[PDB]
Amino acid sequence: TELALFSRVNGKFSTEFQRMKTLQVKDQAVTTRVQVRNRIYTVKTTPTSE
Amino acid sequence: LSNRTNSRVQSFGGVPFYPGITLETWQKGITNHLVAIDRAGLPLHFFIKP
Ligand SMILES: *[C@@H]1O[C@H](CO)[C@@H](O)[C@H](O)[C@H]1NC(C)=O
Repeated sequence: TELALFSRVNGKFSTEFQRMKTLQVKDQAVTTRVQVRNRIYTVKTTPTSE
Repeated sequence: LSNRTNSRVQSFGGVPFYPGITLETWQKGITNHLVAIDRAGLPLHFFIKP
């Protein structure tokens, strides 16, 4: 704002506002599953066992 | 972001499988670990013969 009256009385009025805002959200979800199954032999009793 | 990996290995015969194995190593490892991949037979009464 500027105001000059009678070419003698001067006035100035300068205002400024600034608002900055920042947001960040970061999600990670890692899920690992390992499953090993070895079956080597099948052992059975002989039918003639005692 | 979304990653989804599924690995499934199924082995019959040969060295116990592990993920980092090469088919070369596996193929050279069946030298003693051989299993029955197919079989044919006869009914039981067919062998009860005079
Ligand atoms: C997993 O996600 C990455 C990014 O983090 C991507 O480059 C890749 O292609 C995806 N798949 C595998 C098997 O890594």
